[PDB]
Amino acid sequence: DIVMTQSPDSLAVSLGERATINCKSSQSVLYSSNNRNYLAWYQQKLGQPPKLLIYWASTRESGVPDRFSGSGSGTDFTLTISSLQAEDVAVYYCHQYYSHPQTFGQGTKLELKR
Amino acid sequence: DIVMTQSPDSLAVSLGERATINCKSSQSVLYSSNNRNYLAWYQQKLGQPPKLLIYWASTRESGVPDRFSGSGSGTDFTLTISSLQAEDVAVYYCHQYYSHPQTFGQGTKLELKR
Repeated sequence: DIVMTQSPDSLAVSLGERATINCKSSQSVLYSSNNRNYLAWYQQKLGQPPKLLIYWASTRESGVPDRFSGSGSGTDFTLTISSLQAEDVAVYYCHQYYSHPQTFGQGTKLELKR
Repeated sequence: DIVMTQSPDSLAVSLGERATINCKSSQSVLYSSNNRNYLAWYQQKLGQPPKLLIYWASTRESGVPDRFSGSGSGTDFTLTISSLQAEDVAVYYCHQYYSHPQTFGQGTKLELKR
């Protein structure tokens, strides 16, 4: 079973500042044949369902703004929020769908500096 | 955009009793070519990440017990928990990955009768 480890676990940044969320897989999820990364990022706001943000490690879902950027490969990946807005406060999860079971990280809680 | 509507929104059953969770799509997610349903069910326990339970509408993920049963097709689907355990208390989400954006339901909160 591939293990998804995110860092940091939580983070507090000022409005309009940049946030960086790491995620490492215990095994490569880059597929040799198609050379595609089976890696997704989801956003979950409080009392709400998850929302798909990024897949194949770097593709934005429809309706997802450009301030959200997915990067990296194989075992190492990063979500960058370039200019943090208040509506971006939430829990962000990485997710691999390379093999079963398809596991998630424990989440990174991103909050506004008080 | 396909809309995923779950019912009931919440539900309280006694231990060892059966729970049934519906989910309707505003559009068919059965794929004509392969005749496969692009429908998933996730379980989210409190303060924890989501966990994939069922995909292609009726396949259990590895490590998922048989008391969890996915059924239905096209626009109409059901998760049945046959004999409710305390560790099954949580929020259950349906999810379509037929087209982008890949949307979720608002969740069904399942709790033990007090």
